[PDB]
Amino acid sequence: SYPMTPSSLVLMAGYFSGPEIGKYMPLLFQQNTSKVTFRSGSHTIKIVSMVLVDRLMWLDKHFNQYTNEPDGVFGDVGNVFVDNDNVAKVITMSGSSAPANRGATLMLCRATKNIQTFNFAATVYIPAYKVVVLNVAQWEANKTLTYPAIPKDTYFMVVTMGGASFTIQRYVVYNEGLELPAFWGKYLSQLYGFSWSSPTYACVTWEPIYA
Amino acid sequence: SYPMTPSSLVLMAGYFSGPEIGKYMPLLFQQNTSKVTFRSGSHTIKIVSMVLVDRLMWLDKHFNQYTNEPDGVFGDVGNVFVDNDNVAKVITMSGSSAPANRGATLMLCRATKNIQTFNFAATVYIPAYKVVVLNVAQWEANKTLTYPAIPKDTYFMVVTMGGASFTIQRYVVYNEGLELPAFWGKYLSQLYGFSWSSPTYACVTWEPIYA
Repeated sequence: SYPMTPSSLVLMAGYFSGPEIGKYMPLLFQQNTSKVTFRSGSHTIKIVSMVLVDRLMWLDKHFNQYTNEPDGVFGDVGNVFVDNDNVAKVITMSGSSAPANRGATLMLCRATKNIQTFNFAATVYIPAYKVVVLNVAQWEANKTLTYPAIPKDTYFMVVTMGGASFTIQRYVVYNEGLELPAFWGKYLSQLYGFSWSSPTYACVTWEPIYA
Repeated sequence: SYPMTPSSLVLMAGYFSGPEIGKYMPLLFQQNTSKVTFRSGSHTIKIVSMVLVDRLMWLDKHFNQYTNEPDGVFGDVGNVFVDNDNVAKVITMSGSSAPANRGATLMLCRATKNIQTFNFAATVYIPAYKVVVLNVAQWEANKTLTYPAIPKDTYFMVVTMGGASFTIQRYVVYNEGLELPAFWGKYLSQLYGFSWSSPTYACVTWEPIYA
C-alpha cells in the first residue's frame, strides 16, 4: 500500500500515443477550429496536444508504483470539451508557476463519458531545442487529426501553451497559439522528446521537484 | 525473481548526468583530443556522450524491475579507455542494425577499476529534431568537460555516432564525428530528449522491440 497524496509528485507512465495523421513522433498541434478545448469558469482555451496512454502506471520520482489513482486524491479543476460536449474532467495539472512570458501546462484528464472518435484539421508542430530555446517548429499545415474512441474512466493528457496565462487554483495555465524558454523542457519531459514508441511518462502534479 | 536473459530487452533507468561544463541538458560532444574512447580489436573510436546514472534500476519494457544485473548475463564486447588506461568494460549495446548511412550506438559500460576525475575540451552539441531529421546542432566550441571520479563496478553509458560503422558481434557501431535520420530518435530515447533533471532511461540491449 503506497497511496499518492495531494502533495505527491506523480508520474503518468506508459506507452503514449497522439493523433493519427507522425506515429511515435511527439508532436504539438494548432487546431484550425476550436474542436478540443479546456474549459473552466470564463476560460475556453484550445489545447495543443492530446495524448492517450496504454499500460498506464502511476509512479513516484523513484519509479515506485502508487497503489491508488489520481481520481479521488486530487479535486477537479476544469473540463475538456469536444465541440460543446463536456467529455472529460481535468484532475490535476503539471507545470511551473515560475514567472515567464511564455510557457506550457500539462493536464491530466479522465473521460467522464464514453467519447466517440473525432477529427480536426490542425497545423502540426514538433517541439525541439534550438540553438538554447524550446522551438515549436511547424512541420505541415492543414493535416487532418483523428483520435479514436476513448472509453469512460480512461485517463489522458492534454497540453496548452502560449504567451498568456491565467490561474486555476495554483495552476498556471498557458494559452494562445513559438519559442519557449529551455526551462520548460523539464516540465514536458520525458513525454516530449524523441519517441512515443518506447515507454515514457509525463508528470501530472504541479511544480515537480525531482531533487 | 525476474532475471534478465541475453534475449531480454533491458532499460537502464535512473537519474542521468553528463559532464560538468549544460546541467540537466542532454548533450553530445566532439572531443578535441582522443581522451575517452571505445576500443575493441583494431578499432579505437572517440565517444560523443558519456552519461552516469544515480539510483539505477534495470527495467523491462513494462517498467518491471529485473532482479539480476547485465554484468554476468551479457558478455564483454570491448572497453572504454581514458587516455591509454583501460577503465571500463562494455557489457552490451543498444542501437539498430537497420541499414543506414548515419547512425548512433549506445554502450553500457562498467568501470573495471576506480576511475579518477578527467577533463577534456570538446565542442558541445544538442541533438534535436529539425524540420524531419535528428540534427546534432553545435552549441559552443572549446568548452572544458569534466567527469567526476567513477568507482569500480559503477555502470555508465557511452554513445558513439557518425557516418561510418563496424560491427562487433551483431552490434553495429557508428563512428567518426550532423543530421541523422529521425529513425534514430527511438534508439536514443528516452535518454536524449528535454531533460536529465527528471528520471529517464536508456535501452541497453540490441534492436529494442517495444511492441
